Amino acid sequence: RAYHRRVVAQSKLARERQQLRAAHDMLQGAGHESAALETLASERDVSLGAVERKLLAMWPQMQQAYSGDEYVVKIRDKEIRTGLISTTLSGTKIRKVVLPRFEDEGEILKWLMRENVPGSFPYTAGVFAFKREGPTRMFAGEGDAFRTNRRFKLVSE
Amino acid sequence: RGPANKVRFVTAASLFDGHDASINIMRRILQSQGCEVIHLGHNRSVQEVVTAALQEDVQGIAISSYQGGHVEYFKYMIDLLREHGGEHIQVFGGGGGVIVPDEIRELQAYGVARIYSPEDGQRMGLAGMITDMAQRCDIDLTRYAPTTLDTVVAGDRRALAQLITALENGKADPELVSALHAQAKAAAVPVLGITGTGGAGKSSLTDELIRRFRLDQDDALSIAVISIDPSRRKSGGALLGDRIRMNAINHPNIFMRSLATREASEISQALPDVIAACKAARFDLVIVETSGIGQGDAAIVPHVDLSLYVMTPEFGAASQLEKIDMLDFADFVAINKFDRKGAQDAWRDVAKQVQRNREQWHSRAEDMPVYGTQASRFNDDGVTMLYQGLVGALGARGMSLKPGTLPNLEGRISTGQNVIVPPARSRYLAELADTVRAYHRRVVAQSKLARERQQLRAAHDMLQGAGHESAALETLASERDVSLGAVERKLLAMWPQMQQAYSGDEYVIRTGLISTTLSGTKIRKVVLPRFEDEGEILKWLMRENVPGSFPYTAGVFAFKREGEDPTRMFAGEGDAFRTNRRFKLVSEGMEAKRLSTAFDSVTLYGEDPHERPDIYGKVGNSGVSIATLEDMKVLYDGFDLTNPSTSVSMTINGPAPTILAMFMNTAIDQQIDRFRADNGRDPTADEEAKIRAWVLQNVRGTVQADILKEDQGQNTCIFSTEFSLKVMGDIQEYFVHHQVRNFYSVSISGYHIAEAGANPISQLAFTLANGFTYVEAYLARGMHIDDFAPNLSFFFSNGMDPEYSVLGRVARRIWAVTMRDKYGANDRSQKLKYHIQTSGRSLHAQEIDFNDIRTTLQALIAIYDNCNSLHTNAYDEAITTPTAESVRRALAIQLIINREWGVAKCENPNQGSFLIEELTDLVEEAVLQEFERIAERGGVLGAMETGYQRGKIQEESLYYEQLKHDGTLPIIGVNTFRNPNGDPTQTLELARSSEDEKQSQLHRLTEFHGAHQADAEAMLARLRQAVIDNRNVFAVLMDAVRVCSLGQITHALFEVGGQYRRNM
Amino acid sequence: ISGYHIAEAGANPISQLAFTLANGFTYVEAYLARGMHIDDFAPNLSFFFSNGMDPEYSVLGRVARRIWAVTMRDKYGANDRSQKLKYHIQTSGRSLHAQEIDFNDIRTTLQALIAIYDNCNSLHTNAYDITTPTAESVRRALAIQLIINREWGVAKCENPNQGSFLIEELTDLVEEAVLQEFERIAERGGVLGAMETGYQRGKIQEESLYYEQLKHDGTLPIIGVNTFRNPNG
Ligand code: B12
Ligand SMILES: CCCC(=O)SCCNC(=O)CCNC(=O)[C@H](O)C(C)(C)COP(=O)(O)OP(=O)(O)OC[C@H]1O[C@@H](n2cnc3c(N)ncnc32)[C@H](O)[C@@H]1OP(=O)(O)O
Ligand SMILES: Nc1nc2c(ncn2[C@@H]2O[C@H](COP(=O)(O)OP(=O)(O)O)[C@@H](O)[C@H]2O)c(=O)[nH]1
Ligand SMILES: C[C@H]1O[C@@H](n2cnc3c(N)ncnc32)[C@H](O)[C@@H]1O
Ligand SMILES: [Mg+2]
Ligand SMILES: [Mg+2]
Repeated sequence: RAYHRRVVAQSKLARERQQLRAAHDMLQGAGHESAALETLASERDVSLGAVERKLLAMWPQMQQAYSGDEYVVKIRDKEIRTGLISTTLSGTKIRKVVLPRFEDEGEILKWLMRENVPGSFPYTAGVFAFKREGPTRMFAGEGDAFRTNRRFKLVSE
Repeated sequence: RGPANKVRFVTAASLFDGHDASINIMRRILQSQGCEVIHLGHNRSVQEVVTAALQEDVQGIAISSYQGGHVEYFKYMIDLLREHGGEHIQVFGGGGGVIVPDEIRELQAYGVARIYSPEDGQRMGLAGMITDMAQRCDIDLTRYAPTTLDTVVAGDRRALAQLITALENGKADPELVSALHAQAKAAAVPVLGITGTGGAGKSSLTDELIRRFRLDQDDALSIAVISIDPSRRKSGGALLGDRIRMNAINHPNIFMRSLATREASEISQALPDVIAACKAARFDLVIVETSGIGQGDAAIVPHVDLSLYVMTPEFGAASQLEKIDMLDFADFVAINKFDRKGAQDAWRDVAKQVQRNREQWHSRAEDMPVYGTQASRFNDDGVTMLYQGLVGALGARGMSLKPGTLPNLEGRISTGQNVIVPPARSRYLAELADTVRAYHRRVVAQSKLARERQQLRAAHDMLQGAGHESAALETLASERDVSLGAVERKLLAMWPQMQQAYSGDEYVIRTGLISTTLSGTKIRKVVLPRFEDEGEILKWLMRENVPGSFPYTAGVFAFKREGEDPTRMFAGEGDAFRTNRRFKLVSEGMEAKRLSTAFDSVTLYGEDPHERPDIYGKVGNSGVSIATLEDMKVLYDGFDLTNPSTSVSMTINGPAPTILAMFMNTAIDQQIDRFRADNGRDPTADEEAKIRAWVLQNVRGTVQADILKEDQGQNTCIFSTEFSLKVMGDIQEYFVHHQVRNFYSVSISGYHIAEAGANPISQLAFTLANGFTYVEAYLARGMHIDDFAPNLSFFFSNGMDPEYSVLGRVARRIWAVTMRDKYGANDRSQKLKYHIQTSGRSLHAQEIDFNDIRTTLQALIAIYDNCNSLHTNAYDEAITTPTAESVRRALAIQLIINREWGVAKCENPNQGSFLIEELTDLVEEAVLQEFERIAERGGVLGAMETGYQRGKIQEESLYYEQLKHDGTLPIIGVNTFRNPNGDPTQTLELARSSEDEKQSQLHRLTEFHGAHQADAEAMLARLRQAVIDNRNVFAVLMDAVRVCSLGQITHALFEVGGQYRRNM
Repeated sequence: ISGYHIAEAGANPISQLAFTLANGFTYVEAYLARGMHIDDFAPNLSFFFSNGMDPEYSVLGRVARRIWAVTMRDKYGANDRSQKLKYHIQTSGRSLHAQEIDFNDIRTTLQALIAIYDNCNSLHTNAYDITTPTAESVRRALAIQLIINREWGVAKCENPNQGSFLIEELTDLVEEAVLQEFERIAERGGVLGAMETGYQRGKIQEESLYYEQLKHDGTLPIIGVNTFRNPNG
């Protein structure tokens, strides 16, 4: 419950912060240069937590990742490319992981904290990035140890 | 290299069978392997196929029979072939799961070469089957050719057909050849050559001219037709597609042979030999059709006595006519497709050009042998005019003919002033595409405004909370209040009030919102978004409002019906008595009676049941056999059709107006009987009039009748396309006049288009396009958009493809937006209601238990996406009509989802989903682009003219099927995860028709006929006069079905409405 | 840590999920009080749930993952491997009946679907049959997963649940419902203190009876059992 209270508060902050800087850019586009807005904006940069600030910051980079046809990620000294697209008979590109198209940074942060993509805290949509491709266990147990073993050896041949 | 010999095939679908998806992908592999294929198309009797194969002198026959009655059908064919010198011709068949293994062994033992099961297709592969089929027919037929002309000259048409196969292959003796030409010279028979540009209508015009010859001369003339189509030298074989357009050649005095060019030329290298062969066979007239010739091509001229150049009004500039060699030699010129734009100006250019080429300056340009014809139009006066001219010319050229019985009219130009869609509105589909895209552009702009407006006032409130009051922000805010539209401003304003409505436990006229689980969780019927951004709110409210609000993306109604579930099970087997049992079986335990009627192949083609094995074997199979009004009454006995909780969905296309008239008469007669019982007396003339009128208004149900999809998808069109559309409008006009506000005049469908092989995008696009065509058709016909649009029903298919998940919601939005913005119709018209039926092709004969899994998933996304009506397929889908046990499993799928399934307690679970919204957008745009592709082909009608839809469907069908056998596209139990046993479905129970039931229908028919034997001829005459005098056809049908059978009515209309011309 | 038997005994999805997470947390507290480190046993902890027809089952796994991840990070300060809750889902066997056994494949399909949608780690599918597990019956059960994973179109997407207004609201509701149940067990002396009173056993038995009641009541429709019954058998 405490975590969710934080999501609400941090969202309101991230939302207000965007609303301010948005109005600031619109005023300068009309001529009026009121930095009084910026003072309230910078005030909410500190109000936002460290983790929350980095979440929103990585969001545009996050979008470009799940956008393409592949997912390039380098572990150790090599790399691990993963396909994102599965194409239908009609020729439609079905993305493995579909990202939200919110403009409100309040909704973005709210979503990133409550239900991040698969493979990211709090792992709501899954604990792994992408599902494993290709896992059926072989259950056997009857009679004495000899019969159960044979069934094991037979199935797992 | 292809085959060793010149291998020829005759391919067709069985009698009253529309299933061409199978047979079409076979004639494609046949052609590619190097076989000349004479394709006959769908709906072919044994008499038709056998006559064809015998005249063409082919090695093999390929038939697809999915309607059943195949055992009787193929036996008839085998018998008929042996009886008329065709024992050596091998017959091949296929019907998927319909033809059970026992019947295959029986038919193959009877004489059929091979019949392929779906399991055969898997093992052998698509190419493997055709290879096996071709290798069998790789034989030399020249050994059967006559050595002397004795047989041929005597009148033997079979010997003639074989002599041609000898002459064509050059295996004919030189002394025989010269002896043939010698007698051909002394024969002195006229030879009419018909050449022209590709697809101008050479075949269609030829058929019509022959029909004129038959009507005018009482079938006294013996006509020989030699049609030539171009051959692809790559494969080796060709697609001889001229015979498929010929409907008037089915007669003993008519003979037709299809020849491939067998060169890069527009005439067969042995054409003079073939012509001479027909001349010696004592024919009264020989007609020769060439292939698509260019501007500077005219090789038909030296081989014929008279030449006819066929063209379309589309020839570009008027200077182009000076480049056409054929305009310099042609004795007659026929400007076909005179319904097209600029036909009159086309005639005045061509006429003046022919006048110049002949240097007849002392004559009038209007006197030149240039004719304006419309072969597509039944009994076209233009074509008749051309005929009269050809007669006069053939008469002077030594051809005895009796004084004609046809209207010896005067003029050179057709007066066919009928139009379905005016050329001014030709690009209607493209406009609709623009309308939708324009709407979305507005959503983007209005969102940005609403977003900015909020951001400003938000910052304004935060500044005043800190002290610094800057009214400069407010100036920009008030600036965007005006920028926002009136409708958009009210949308956001009602949003907080909207939230409070769907928040509580009731919707205040009060409706419950909450369904509580066993765990005690409150599952709201409609879940609203929790956005803070007013930009997202407005964006959502404009793109996907709640169910029951524009653009009705999540449904056209606020909440799903309380008692009447969307369930509506397709049914039909045996006679009207047995089906009436199945209706009561499905609708048992349901207060709301939702019936869905399936008719047998014979009724679907407007024919009466008959003793001939062609027809008899199909009676009561694949659907209920309905032939008379009395059958229709029995069908719905015990069902109050005028009851508000009872709706009937008849699936009928070609004879739909006739069947509808039977249904209406039944619904009326029910209330007349109900009155006679509640008062113990017959209603007075005034009382009955009030009753009859009331029935028409409140009767609830749906008739399919979508003819646009018939040409494109289902092939149940019996009359000419233009005639069917004419009568369809008559129905809608009848409905408007009598205020039939509950019955749906047409179920604009795409299920059939999809089952033929079209992917979800093509299905949805074509179907909406067809629907919009009807709209444009009725609008150009003088009906208010709000008068017919609420009566428009839709029908779709749900398969496994991802797009099917959002098919319905896309259809609803595209309709709602266009109906509002483009056509300016009211709310009732913006609401697209549709029926979804699970994909039948997605179910297989192998491991039939797996089909219930697929049918479940498909049923799910239909209910999720808030469909209006749902049909569920049985597990034995591939093999038989749903059994008693089988229909309950199919019926349970809906019952379990609706009642047991937890997520289903929510009515908009799709909404919000990132995948669903993105897919909805993608599919929508994909459809719009397809609209534009059809629009640049002359609209839906203009595209059908080219066979664009049919071409695109059959291509996609092949692409899918190539992958099914391939393995690239996994199908569990078919191409992967096979059974270690290898048994596709022991002995399963089948839904065939009783012998007694067939005899019952025959006896009931002959009894009905005897009852109204007096008024029969008189009524049918009135019906034809209704077409001639161009009155309302359906209005007469409302009386006609009382004294006439289905067959009588259909065949009567054939004399005055024409028959459908197949389109490959 | 299992919760299959708890649900199979009659517990509704809320009770099942709550008790199971509570049991898991008990093991955590148990191992911690032996002076052990949280990153040493938490990655080895596996879970085992049931998927029935109830609406809550659609979001059961995602709720379990979030409650675990948040608590393991904030409360116990464990690492990433420990915050990740892996679980096996097995379709409800109770939900399948002896009457009209062909209908069971329909229910088992729907239950298998929401498991895969909600990105489960391991899935078992129940046969249509009552009788012995025949090799034919197990193939129909095994085909359900094969068809969804390979043939089903929506399944090509790995997060189709995300975004859905219903799913997100249900996720929140179930989560809080579980938390309240934690508090009910906590005020009974923890899981062990509750077992001392037979609180879980009592509550499960109470819910099993309530289900079995509405079933007989005709209030909770079961196709082929209390409605749409076989006209021949
Ligand atoms: C697609 C389809 C339709 C489409 C037709 C589209 C079209 N243009 O062809 C639509 C939706 C229009 C339709 C309508 C109807 N259909 Co239908 N349809 C089907 C369906 C789903 C598949 C048939 C198909 O095309 N399969 C694709 C082919 C390529 O594959 P296959 O059949 O497995 O064939 C293989 C081998 O056998 C071999 N083979 C097959 N034929 C041939 C031919 C040759 C020459 C060769 C060499 C090989 C070969 O090639 C394939 C290799 O894999 C079947 C059910 C099913 N899935 O079996 C019902 C089915 C055939 N139809 C049926 C019925 C009843 C109808 C209707 C009459 C219903 C009605 N009462 O209104 C209507 C009207 C038809 C008409 N127009 O006259 C019933 C038949 C019942 C019976 N005969 O006992 C079926 C079995 C469905 C059912 N269980 O109710 N249909
Ligand atoms: C041969 C190859 C295989 C095939 O082709 S099989 C072909 C199978 N085809 C079919 O079964 C087609 C079935 N479809 C139809 O009959 C129609 O398209 C249709 C519209 C779905 C019929 O559904 P119905 O149940 O009759 O619905 P309806 O719109 O006519 O409703 C009648 C009036 O009742 C009210 N109503 C219905 N649903 C409501 C709701 N949810 N909330 C509030 N009011 C509602 C409403 O007043 C409506 O009338 P209106 O809207 O005032 O005009
Ligand atoms: N709009 C229109 N189409 C026609 C007319 N006559 C024939 N067609 C169509 O043109 C197409 C090709 O006809 P076809 O006889 O095969 O031409 P051919 O291959 O050159 O001999 C078919 O779709 C016909 O229905 C006509 O008078 N008007
Ligand atoms: C075209 C589709 O229509 C359905 N269909 C065709 N005929 C019947 C019938 N008599 N009963 C039920 N469903 C039928 C099948 O599901 C088929 O695949
Ligand atoms: Mg032609
Ligand atoms: Mg031609």
